[PDB]
Amino acid sequence: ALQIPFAMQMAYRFNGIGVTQNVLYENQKLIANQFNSAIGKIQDSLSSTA
Amino acid sequence: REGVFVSNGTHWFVTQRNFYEPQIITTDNTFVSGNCDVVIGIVNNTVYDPLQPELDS
Ligand SMILES: *[C@@H]1O[C@H](CO)[C@@H](O[C@@H]2O[C@H](CO)[C@@H](O)[C@H](O)[C@H]2NC(C)=O)[C@H](O)[C@H]1NC(C)=O
Ligand SMILES: *[C@@H]1O[C@H](CO)[C@@H](O[C@@H]2O[C@H](CO)[C@@H](O)[C@H](O)[C@H]2NC(C)=O)[C@H](O)[C@H]1NC(C)=O
Ligand SMILES: *[C@@H]1O[C@H](CO)[C@@H](O)[C@H](O)[C@H]1NC(C)=O
Repeated sequence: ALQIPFAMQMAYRFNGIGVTQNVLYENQKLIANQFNSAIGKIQDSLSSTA
Repeated sequence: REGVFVSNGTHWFVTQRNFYEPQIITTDNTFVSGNCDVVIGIVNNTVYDPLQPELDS
C-alpha cells in the first residue's frame, strides 16, 4: 500500500474516465459537497426502505 | 500531462506514477488550466521552457 493524498487519487480516477484532471481541482468543493449529500441520501434511504 | 509532481526536498520534478523517473518540469510535461486562486494545495515553483533558450541565443 502506497500513501497518496485523496485529492490526487480522485485526480487519477477522473483521468481514468477521460476527463482532464484540472476539472477535479477546479471543482473540488462542489464534488465534496455532492459526495457528502449522496452519502446522506444513502443513509436516509437505507433507514426507511426495508 | 502524464505523471505527478514530486519533490526530493528542494527541487520539483514530474515523474510517472508507477515508477520513479524524475524529469525537469517543462511545457512538454504540463498543461495550463485556470489560475492560482482556486486549486487547493497548489505550490510555487518555476517551469523551464525549452523554447526560451533557442530564441534568446
Ligand atoms: C534533489 O535533486 C536535485 C537534482 O539532482 C539536487 O540538486 C543537484 O545536486 C547535485 C549534487 O548531488 C548537483 O551536482 C546538481 O548540480 C544539483 N542540481 C542543480 C539543478 O543544481 C538536490 O541536491 C536534491 N536535493 C536533495 C535534498 O536531495
Ligand atoms: C506563491 O507566489 C505568489 C505570487 O506569485 C504569492 O502571492 C502573494 O500572496 C501574498 C499574500 O496575499 C501577497 O501579499 C503578495 O502580493 C502575493 N504576490 C504577488 C506577486 O502578488 C503566494 O503567496 C505564493 N505562495 C507560496 C505558498 O509560495
Ligand atoms: C495539509 O495539512 C496541513 C496540516 O497537516 C495543513 O496545514 C495544510 O494547509 C494542508 N494543505 C492542504 C493542501 O490540504
